[PDB]
Amino acid sequence: KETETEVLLLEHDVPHQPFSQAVLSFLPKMPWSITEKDMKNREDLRHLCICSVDPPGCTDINDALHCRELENGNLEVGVHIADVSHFIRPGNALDQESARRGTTVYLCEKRIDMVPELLSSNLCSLKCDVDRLAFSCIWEMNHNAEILKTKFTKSVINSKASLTYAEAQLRIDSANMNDDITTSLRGLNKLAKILKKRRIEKGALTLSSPEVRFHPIDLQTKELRETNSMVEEFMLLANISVAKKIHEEFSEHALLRKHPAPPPSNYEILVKAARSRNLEIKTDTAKSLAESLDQAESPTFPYLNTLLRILATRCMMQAVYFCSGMDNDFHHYGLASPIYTHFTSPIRRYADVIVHRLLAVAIGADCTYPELTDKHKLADICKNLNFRHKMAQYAQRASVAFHTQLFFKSNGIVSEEAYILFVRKNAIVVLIPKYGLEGTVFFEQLIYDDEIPSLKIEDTVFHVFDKVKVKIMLDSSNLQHQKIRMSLVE
Amino acid sequence: GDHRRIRGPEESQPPQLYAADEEEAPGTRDPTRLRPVYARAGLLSQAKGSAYLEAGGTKVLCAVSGPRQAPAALRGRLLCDFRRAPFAGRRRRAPPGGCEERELALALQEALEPAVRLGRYPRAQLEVSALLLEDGGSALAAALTAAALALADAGVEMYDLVVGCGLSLAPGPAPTWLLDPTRLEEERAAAGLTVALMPVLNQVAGLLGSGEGGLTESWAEAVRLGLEGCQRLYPVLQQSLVRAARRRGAAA
Amino acid sequence: CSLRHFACEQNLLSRPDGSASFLQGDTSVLAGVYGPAEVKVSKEIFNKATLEVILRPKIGLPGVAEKSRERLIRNTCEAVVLGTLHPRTSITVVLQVVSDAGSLLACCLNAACMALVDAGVPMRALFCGVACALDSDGTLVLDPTSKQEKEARAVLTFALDSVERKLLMSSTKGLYSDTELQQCLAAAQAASQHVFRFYRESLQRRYS
Amino acid sequence: MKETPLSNCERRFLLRAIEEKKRLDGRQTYDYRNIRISFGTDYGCCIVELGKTRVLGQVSCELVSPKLNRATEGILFFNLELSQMAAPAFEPGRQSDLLVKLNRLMERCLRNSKCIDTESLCVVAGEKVWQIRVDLHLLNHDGNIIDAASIAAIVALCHFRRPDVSVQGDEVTLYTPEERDPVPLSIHHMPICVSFAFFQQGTYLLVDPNEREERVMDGLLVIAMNKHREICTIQSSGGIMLLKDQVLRCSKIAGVKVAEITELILKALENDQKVRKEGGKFGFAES
Amino acid sequence: LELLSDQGYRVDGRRAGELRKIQARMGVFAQADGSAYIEQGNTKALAVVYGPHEIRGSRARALPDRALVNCQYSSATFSTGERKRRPHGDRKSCEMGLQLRQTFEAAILTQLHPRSQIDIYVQVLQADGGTYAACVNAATLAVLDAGIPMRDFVCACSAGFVDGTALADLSHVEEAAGGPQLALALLPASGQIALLEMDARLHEDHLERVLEAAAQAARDVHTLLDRVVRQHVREASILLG
Ligand SMILES: [Mg+2]
Repeated sequence: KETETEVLLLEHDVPHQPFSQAVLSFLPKMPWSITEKDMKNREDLRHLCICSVDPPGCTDINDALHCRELENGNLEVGVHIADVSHFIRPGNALDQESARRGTTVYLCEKRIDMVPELLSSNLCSLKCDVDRLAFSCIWEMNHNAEILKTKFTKSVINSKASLTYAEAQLRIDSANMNDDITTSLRGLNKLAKILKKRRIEKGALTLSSPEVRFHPIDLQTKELRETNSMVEEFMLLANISVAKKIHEEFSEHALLRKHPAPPPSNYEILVKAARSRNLEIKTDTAKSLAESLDQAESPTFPYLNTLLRILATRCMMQAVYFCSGMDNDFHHYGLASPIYTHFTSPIRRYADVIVHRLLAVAIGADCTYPELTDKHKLADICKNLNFRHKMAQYAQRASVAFHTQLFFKSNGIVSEEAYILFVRKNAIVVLIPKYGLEGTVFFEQLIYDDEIPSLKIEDTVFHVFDKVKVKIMLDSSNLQHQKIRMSLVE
Repeated sequence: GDHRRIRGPEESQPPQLYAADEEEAPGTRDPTRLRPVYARAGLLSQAKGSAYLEAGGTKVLCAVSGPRQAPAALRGRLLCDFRRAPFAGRRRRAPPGGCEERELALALQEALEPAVRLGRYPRAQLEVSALLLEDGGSALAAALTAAALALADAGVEMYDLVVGCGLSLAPGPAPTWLLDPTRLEEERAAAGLTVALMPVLNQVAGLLGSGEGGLTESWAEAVRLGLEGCQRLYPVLQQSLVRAARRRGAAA
Repeated sequence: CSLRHFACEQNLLSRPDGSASFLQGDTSVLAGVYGPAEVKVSKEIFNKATLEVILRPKIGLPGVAEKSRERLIRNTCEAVVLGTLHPRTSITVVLQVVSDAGSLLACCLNAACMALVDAGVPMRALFCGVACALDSDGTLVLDPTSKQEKEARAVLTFALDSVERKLLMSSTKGLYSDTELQQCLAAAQAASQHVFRFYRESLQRRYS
Repeated sequence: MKETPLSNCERRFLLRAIEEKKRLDGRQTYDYRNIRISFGTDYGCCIVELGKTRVLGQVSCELVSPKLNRATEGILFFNLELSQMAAPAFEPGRQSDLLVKLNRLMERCLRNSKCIDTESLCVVAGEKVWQIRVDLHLLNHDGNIIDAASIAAIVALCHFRRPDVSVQGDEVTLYTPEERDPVPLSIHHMPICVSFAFFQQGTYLLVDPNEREERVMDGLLVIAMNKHREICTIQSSGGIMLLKDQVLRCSKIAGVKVAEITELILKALENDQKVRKEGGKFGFAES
Repeated sequence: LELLSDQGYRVDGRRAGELRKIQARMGVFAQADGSAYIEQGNTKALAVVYGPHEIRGSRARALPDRALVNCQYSSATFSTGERKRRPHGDRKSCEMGLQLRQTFEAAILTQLHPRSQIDIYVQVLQADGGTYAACVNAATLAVLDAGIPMRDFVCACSAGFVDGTALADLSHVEEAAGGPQLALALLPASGQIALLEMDARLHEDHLERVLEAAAQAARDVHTLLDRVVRQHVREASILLG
């Protein structure tokens, strides 16, 4: 493992080197008591109930939430981020080695960082019962969740809890009640669900995909739950609000992200599929599509809608960063939102940091500099950042593939069921939900129907959404690219 | 890399070789001509004897560090160090040398040992040190003459003086022997030659030569011509030494 | 203090007469002395001891700069060391640069002095060496670091005496002015006071 | 100057104490002296002192045009100097025989045994390659050098780190120790010599001889070895008549000795890394 | 190219245990007190021994107990195909000098010529492998021609290791391959080694083999040399009367 890891990180150019000495120097010495000199421009919310939700076993916890009731029936919601900009001030070498490392890779076992573990899990993170710096976005809302008054304030806070999703859910609806956390969590999951169904009505689409995260006795599949959708909805609202603000204030230089909607020449496969399975679909826009996927259900295939959701996700284009000046698209297919920019996770992204800076200067809590307005340099770094996110995706995929190879080596499982997604002349793509895996199988005399996508052999016929059992044999002839192989049975 | 001199560049070639031109040729002149000579003995102070000679672009010093303790076995010695300053000649050469300096040193020693009488300087080595500040033609001959002057000045005994003369050959169709030439007449030449003699007793002391070509009769004519040149040059050196002795008489 | 933690150690080596490892900050020099010993008729001189210094770094070979520096040290030692007592013999001072972090001479001189002491060689007076760096703004710094020497426009190594705190040696890099010379010299005198106190502490604890 | 002559008293006493298998300080014949490995602040410096013999070792790098016969792999330049502080007789340009034999032996031992990877340190095949030189300096001379010189060269070449370099086509980019973390070398196996001294034409043999024992010995057998029992060099000097079984036995000794020295060296490097990973510019190991 | 064909043969056409025909002579140069010549294949060494004579510039080195051996080495420029310069003064010829000196000071039995130089000189005209041993043997023949007492033919040769076998009297090809080569010089009568040089990596258990192989090769060289010497002595005596 300790060789293949470095090999994929050298091939995808993902820099793995440790942090140089110059970088470490610009860091703060680590006696770190909250300095009440920098706290001038900021405020004090230590008198607040906060409960940062966090997946199993994490250390770069950055976000934090709260939902404080207000006398007027309204309530003030508030998200809080680690205000890394103060530590990461521009012109340094830190900034360069964090830019090149334009994102933190999270492989199946380790994680290549963008800022040292010190500044990533001991200072910036919102650890429990420790006063930490922060940016904060606060809204006032009612029990129908329509914004009424906003604010974007720097501050210092104190997370009273660093919970887990399961711990979160049980604290929410285990019948326990306390003036500290559970009431906030409940009254916040409520607004979460309201916003969620409201934005679903707004046209934003939901999807799914085969995702397996290894421990590796036996692999497991990610499980959905309220808390995740909750935090996601709140973070999306925060991103959108921040984006609107930094756009209204800056209309030339900025960092936004778009999702160029797909040409309709890609949906035709899914259309033909659901047509051969007599489920009608409207691929003219995002809404039509989404509001259709919720109807394409049929009892014969309880596990059907998910397949179409994948078959769709195989079509969407790449969501990419860019600058507000050099382009004018400002439209995000996926969420149906016109503008969206990442703001939550700077420990995990650099565009988040640049957004912190732009937003802070719009607030007046920072000083400008030439490399903040020079569209050329900003576009170049944005291109770098996109390249880097792409490399990271590719690398993580290669890693999960390696772990599947290793698991099949340890356990030679054979003849597990599988459904079908595509149908091609030479091969017949297949999907296994158990192991969360999609694969190919060659057949190298056939009958290839393209008007209706199907295959015909003298004995049988292959259409999408059929079933076949398969035997997975991994070939290691070339130790480079030890590759899976499917054999078919019925 | 030499660790007794300053760290310079590894290699360094001059600009001339990167030039583009046909250098000027001298042309014609009186073959039996001699350049204007300035010879003075007694220049240097810290040396028992010194001499300076200038003939055209030629500029040579010679000093004599006198007897320094160090029959036919208790017979004197004289060791000569010829040395051309690195700022002489179109090209630069590191101070050490080791190819032609030593050849010309052997020449000086072979041309001086005869004149000097070393029976009267036993158990002793005379350190002769020549220095060529600028090359402008006949060099080894000027060095012989200057070393002779410096010795005669320091007051070492002798039998007669040493007079040198350098010759070259014109590569033209009618090759004539060119007397006391210039660095141009010497680099655009076919053959070169150097005589050195003791004119009173009419005896050669050390000669030398080389040729893109030649022949017995030509070399013989060259020899006699160089002899005549040295004869015609001798009186200058005589007067120079007399003058230095008069200055000594004046000092006290 | 105005200058940095600096220590020494005596009688390290068994074979040489007297030895001294003198380090300050991160520069560390090691000196070994061969006391009055033999000398050939060419190197010697009646009524004086021939003092010969040989300094050698830890990289490459010794060239010219090291020869100049060892001449400086040679003549300084001839200034303090008594040599009309031990004529027709040779004192030899070997210097090795374990480390180089600026203030080199300011370390070699101190080590040479401590070695001469350990070898019980008759000296007229201790001596010391300091180094003062003038940056562009004129703000001087004593016992500099290589960063401070590179980022500066002048550097000045002063070899002082103990009896009357005079100037035995001065080696300068860069270009400077008069007043700066005078003021850095005064600061050097103060630093030399401190260095002499240190010598006394070390020898007090050595004879105990 | 000159070395003080050796009295017949000491000579006879030593020969007798050997006959009776008694060393001077109090150790046996098959034993070294307490060897200490101390490190410096700069990656590549090591002072190794066995008993009274101290030797310094520095390792430096450069980039240079390689030599045509080997345009792929780099270069390596040994040099050992015998500083006048080692002993009086070590005037410059006088004790040349000892220099020559030591330097040839060390070159042979390390270079031709292929201890490091002269290939890994290539950057531009034909134009620019590394050049690693190692300067050993003898500070105190009490007895055994070759062992000390070798331990020093090895501790250095295992405690040295190059300025990292990036390359694309012909574009070469060097960087500073502050911009990136220097990269170490590539060793395959660490050889370290072992010195045996013969007394009375071959009858008696000692290990790690002191200076006197080197003055009353007739022959010297150097043997280079690894922790994997791989002869790299062996040399006989002093004009002495030995046999086969003697070299066989000496080799079976060098095996264990080198295993132990190697364990120590590795422990030293581990401790030095631990220190620098905690604040501190030194590292110390004791036999 | 190859070194050991699977059959057992080499490139030159000789098995591992044998060597190349040495062709020698004693009495090349008469202006000396002892001279020799040897060609141990393509190699061509040439030795000279200016006998035990007076020290000049005494410079206080004339040992009063024994004699003073001064052996000089030299490898001509045109020896190897690759021309080189500075054959003397190099850091390798001087090591060879030390080696030859400590061998012959062991053998040459100096206790009978106190305060006297025995000047040995060696020039290598052609080198094709085994460049030290040829010189040892030529200097031996020289010493003998100079009637200098000496304990025994100090016979030398080289061995190597390839494919788990031992080769005798290497050439340049297998000397350039980098494999272990062990050169030595011993005194046959007693079975004692006067010199043992060696340069490359190899295991320990593979030592006795190459060691005894080099020894046996040196014994064979002894046979050849002594036959030469006996022819020489016989012819000389016959001519005397
Ligand atoms: Mg969270």
